[PDB]
Formats: sequence, structure tokens, C-alpha cells
Amino acid sequence: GAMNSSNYAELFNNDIKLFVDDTNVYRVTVHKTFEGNVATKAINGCIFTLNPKTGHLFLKIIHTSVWAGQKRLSQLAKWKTAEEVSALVRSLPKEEQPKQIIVTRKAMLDPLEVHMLDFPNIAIRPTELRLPFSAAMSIDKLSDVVMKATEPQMVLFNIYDDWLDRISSYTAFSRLTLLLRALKTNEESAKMILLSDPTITIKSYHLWPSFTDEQWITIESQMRDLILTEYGRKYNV
Amino acid sequence: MNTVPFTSAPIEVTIGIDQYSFNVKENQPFHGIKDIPIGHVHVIHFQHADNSSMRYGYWFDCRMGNFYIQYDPKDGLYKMMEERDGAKFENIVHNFKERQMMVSYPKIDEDDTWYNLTEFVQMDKIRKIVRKDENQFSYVDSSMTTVQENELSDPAHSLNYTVINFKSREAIRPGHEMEDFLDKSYYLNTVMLQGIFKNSSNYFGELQFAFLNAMFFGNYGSSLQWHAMIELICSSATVPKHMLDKLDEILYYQIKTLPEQYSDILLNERVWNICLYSSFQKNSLHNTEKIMENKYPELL
Ligand SMILES: N#C[C@@H](N)c1cccc(Cl)c1
Ligand SMILES: N#C[C@H](N)c1cccc(Cl)c1
Repeated sequence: GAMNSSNYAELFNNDIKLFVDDTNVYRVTVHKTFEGNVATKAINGCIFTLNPKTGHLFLKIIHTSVWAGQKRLSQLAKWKTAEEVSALVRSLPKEEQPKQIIVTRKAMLDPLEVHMLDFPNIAIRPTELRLPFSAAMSIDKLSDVVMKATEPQMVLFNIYDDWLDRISSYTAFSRLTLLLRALKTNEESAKMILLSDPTITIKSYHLWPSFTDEQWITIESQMRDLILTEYGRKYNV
Repeated sequence: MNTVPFTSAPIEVTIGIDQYSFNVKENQPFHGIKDIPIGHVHVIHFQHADNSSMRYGYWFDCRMGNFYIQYDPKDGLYKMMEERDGAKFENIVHNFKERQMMVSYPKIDEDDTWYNLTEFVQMDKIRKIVRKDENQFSYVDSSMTTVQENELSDPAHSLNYTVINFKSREAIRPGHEMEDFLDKSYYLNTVMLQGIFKNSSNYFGELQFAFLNAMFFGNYGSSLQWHAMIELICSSATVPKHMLDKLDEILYYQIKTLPEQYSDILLNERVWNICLYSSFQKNSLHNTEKIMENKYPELL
């Protein structure tokens, strides 16, 4: 069924599973036309497919050419997402295929179920968690590869860098969701926190800075302070 | 005009014949139903006064044999049987007719209701949904499950309706996932009409039979089938015009006949609101939409 706080440790067991977030698949800017009407211009998007145990991220870049001449794009985007996730599963060796796919938005359930009819033993599940994966495009190296793409492309990342050498996947996912929630709530301040100290850098092969264990504690506290600060600003608390 | 005689009525029972119903008292001198119109299937059905559990009944066509009802005190129900001796059956019926111990199928001359509800229903197709090859008539009751219900448990006692499942490989061509899920025309026209039913008359016959079993027995699986067969047409962008016009007539007479006080249990709000107001055919069912809005505006 649906995945929630009661069964949260299930994310870090040994059954292969993937989260799929479609928020950033169909992205547009809205603008006025010469005649004073309104029109949209699409920009490149991405499917965010993540194994929360290992940190492996399958970032399928959705190039704007896939929308050319198509109608009802917000609906199509869900079905294109499901088509691409299905294609990914089929591309993986059998022993790497997921036993569960958890979609972050319930509107993806039917499109994904229909595309996965050939896999009756892969469970397609919603979640009651509010996960901040829409903020993936606030990670500079991910946004850069999406915006530079000139054609459809799949790029593979480890969204946890090397953290699993020192922490569990439960703690790594908690760190990731805190960072992403902070970037979603106040992107400029979050990036300031992450880069303020020039002596801590991002390795060429990493997405996040090379913080020591003690520095991660400080950073995590600063991210929590940001989120709470923004909540007080929002609600006048 | 044909006759279904009864040996006796040993237990108090409500007896229905098609859309008509009447009460018989325990040990009342009742010996059956005469003047049954030739040319249609019919259903004779029962609800016991001391145990409204299990509505049950029999679908039959008097052109296929001579049928009578005898109460079985061991199995505790009224059973349909076939009498192969024609001269004996005629003699038994003539005696009861002379003694005026039979009620008369009260068909008003102006009234086409039963034809309208059974236009496409054939006894031969009923006998393939309800499998009991040694009898020419078919038993149905309130509790019988459908093949589809059993997949999600005695197979010999099942209703073998055609399985309709919108999220199944049968309904969805590989490579046409969005297309076939949002527009069911492939599944309706190629898979169901051309492939399984062979023509629209057989499809409408099964739809009509499912509705009648839902209404007369409160058979839940039959109600599910009736709604699935409506939804499959309404959710198809490409449907022959003659089928849409006929569906509107079929549904109009079904909604007209439904008991007002059973609407809460016999009508699926989601399906009807989708079919009348959101589907490809939302504007193709004028007569049905008008009766639904005037008779059951709450459901909508
Ligand atoms: N009209 C009517 C019913 N009360 C009724 C009475 C006696 C026989 C039959 Cl079939 C129906
Ligand atoms: N004797 C005899 C059978 N019980 C029988 C046959 C035909 C009609 C009826 Cl009511 C009864």
C-alpha cells in the first residue's frame, strides 16, 4: 500500500526499491505574447529516480524536443515518465530490478501501473511522505547537465557522494531530505550555508562539499535553523 | 401463450415473473402461472417469507420445453423441472386452468417493458454464462460469484461473464499504453466486439442479463459486470453510431424499471457521473441522461 512514517525503515532494507519523482519532467516559463496573450516555453526537465538505500540516482534528462507538436503536455508528461521508468527497469539485469517503485505523486500510479503490466511482481506504491525531490534542480551539477542537454540523455549519479563510508543509509537519506527541504524553502540561504567557507570544496566527482563529521553536524543545524526561520517568516511566528 | 405449473406451494413465498411480483401463502392452493408471452426469455424468481436470504430463480424459454416447479423439502427450495411427457403436462395444466388455480401473466397490451429489457437476451447465451448443461433452464441466486470475483469459490456454481479489466494486458497494447488507457476503443472494438462477442447484439445481451440478475436477485457481481460493460462503451472515443443509439434505449428502460428504493445499492455513482458528464459519450445518451436527472438527481 502507501508508504508512510510507520514503515520508514522499510526504505533501508535489502529489497531493491526506487523512488520516482516527476515534478521536474515538464517545466515551463510563462510569458506574454506580442498580442498580449499568454504562452508557455518549455525548458529541459528530468525524471528523478532514486534508490534510497544506495544513493544511486538515474537522472533521465527530458529534452524539450519531446514536447514538439504534442497536446495536453501535463498529462503526457506523466505517461512519458512511466514509459521511461519502465524502460529503465527493462534495461537493468534481473537481479538489479526493483521489487517496489514508490511514486511521490499519486497521479503517477495509473500511468506507471499500466506501463509495468509485464512486471506483475513489482509493487507500485504511493507515499504519505512529503519529499522535497522537486529541489533536485537546486543542486548545481544536476541543473547544469539538464540545461546543457541537446538530446535525451540518462546520467547516473550517487546522490550521497561517499557518505555511506561513514553513515548508514537511514542517516544519509535524512541528511539528503534535510538539505533538499532547505534548498526548496530558501535556495539562496541554503547555498550560502553550503559554500560560505571557501576552504571546503566539492570534489570533481561529488555533488556536495567535503565536510568532516563535525562540520556536517554544524551544517545540518544551520539547515534546520533556516527551515525554522522561514517557517516563522511565513506564518509570522 | 405458455404455462409454468406448480405441484403445490408448501411454504409462504414472494414469487416474481419478469418485472411482476406477488405473494403466496403457506399451503395456499396455488398451481402456477399461465399466459406467459411466447417469444422472450423469462425469469421466475423466489424470496421465502420466513428467510429473505437467498433470492433465487430460473431463466427459461417455453419454446425449449415444458417446465414446472415443485418444492423440495430436503434442499428447501422451489425447483424448476422439465416434463418430457407432453400429453401428461397438457392434462395437468388443463385441470389447473379449469379449476382457476393459476395467476395470469398480467401483460398490458401497450407495454413493451419486458421486450425492451430482454431485446438482446437469448437462452443459448444464458446457458453459456450459467453452466449446467443437463437442464434447458438456468438457476441464478443472490450469492453466486462471477469468474472475475473468484480470481480476485466453487467454479461449477459461478457466473461466467466475460472478464473486463481496464488495467490488464488484454486491454492495453504494448506500446499504446496511454492511448489505450485513455481511449478504450481498441479494447471495445477489436478485443471485445470483433474477438470475443462477435457482434454488438451478443455484447448487449450479456449487459442486459447482468442488469436483470443484479435487479432481481441483488447479485453484486452482476451489478459490477453491468457497470463495467457500460463504462467500456462510454470510455471509447470510437463507437458505431447504431450502438450508441441502442445503448441509450437499453439504459433508459433499465433506469425506468429499477425500483426507486434500490437505487442506492444498484447504481454506482462514480460510473454514472463519469459516463454521463465526463466520458467521450457524455453527449450521446440523451434519453438516459434525462431520466437519470429526473429520477435520481441525488446520485448525480
Ligand atoms: N399486477 C400485479 C401483481 N400484484 C401480480 C398479481 C398476481 C400475479 C402477478 Cl404475475 C402479478
Ligand atoms: N405428476 C407429476 C409431476 N410432479 C408434474 C409434472 C408436470 C407439472 C406438474 Cl405441476 C407436476
